[PDB]
Amino acid sequence: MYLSKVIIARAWSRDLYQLHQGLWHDFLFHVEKCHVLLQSAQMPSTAVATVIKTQVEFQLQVGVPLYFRLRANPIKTICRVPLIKEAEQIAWLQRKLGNAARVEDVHPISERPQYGKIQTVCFEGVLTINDAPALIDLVQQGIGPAKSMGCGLLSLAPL
RNA sequence: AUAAACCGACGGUAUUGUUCAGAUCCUGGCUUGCCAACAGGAGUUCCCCGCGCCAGCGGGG
Repeated sequence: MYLSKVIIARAWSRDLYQLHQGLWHDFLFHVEKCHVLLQSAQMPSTAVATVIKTQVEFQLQVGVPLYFRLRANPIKTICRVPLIKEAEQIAWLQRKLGNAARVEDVHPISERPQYGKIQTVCFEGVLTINDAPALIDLVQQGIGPAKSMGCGLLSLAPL
């Protein structure tokens, strides 16, 4: 797996839809500022997508505390309507995390809407590793819908 | 097609050389920006799709 720092020329970075194409020329990305973090199965440089820096497969361990950040699209369905309640969001997060890890503490930041509409929510907090390999697959696959719209990328950090 | 008509005012040419504006000079004394305050409310998201008990859950844009 490859962890990267990618810059996508402002000309390209006009709308959300244009974003995944530039990096394509699946994988996972999260917008930092267009500044972007790129998690890819292959090593990532186009004139439309310059690469500042790029390879990692973590050892990890069981029962280990880690900081985490994740943009996601928590929604219901009766159209994919957003989950606005703080309780629903935190419950949503632990659910989709399954048995990979438990949510010790988390702050759900109801991000500003992006453009059909996409209501993103950034979950920040700390986890402890319950199922180590199941956590990796969750990272390498992403979490939630609108995964190509910057959502779904789970970032992890020690303490 | 008129005291009109036709119809040059023309030619040559350094304004030059010299020259401190200069000495003296606090802008200065006085002066709360101050009193009140949950960031909370609100599930619209327009598609394709897969699996349902039809309630709702997923993967691709």
